[PDB]
Amino acid sequence: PFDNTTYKNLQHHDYSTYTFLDLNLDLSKFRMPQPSSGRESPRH
Amino acid sequence: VNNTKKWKMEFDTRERWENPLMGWASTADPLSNLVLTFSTKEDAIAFAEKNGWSYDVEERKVPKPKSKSYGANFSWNKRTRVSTK
Repeated sequence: PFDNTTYKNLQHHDYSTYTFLDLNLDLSKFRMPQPSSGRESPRH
Repeated sequence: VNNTKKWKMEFDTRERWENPLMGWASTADPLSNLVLTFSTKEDAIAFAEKNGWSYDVEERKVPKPKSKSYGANFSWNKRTRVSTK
């Protein structure tokens, strides 16, 4: 059934304060190992 | 750096004392304000030797050239990153 009348983006009515950061915490496992500069910080 | 361009001949400082009436800097050195301008070191040395002034010479201290890189402020692995800008 083709519909061009209803706004399908109703999910952002259900976003809380920590939604972005919990999505980041969920995506923390799918990611490649970060590159390293060879030192702990530019002050090390 | 326009005051580093020429050589200067001055003399040793002598005693400046307090005027008893006003507290002014009394001097007895006639050569306390004598500063001579020379283009090269050798002209000043020749003028000192011509007048019988015993002299000491300090060599011209130019700053050595630097290595400046604006991208060095934002390096990947070097300590030369700026922590802020």
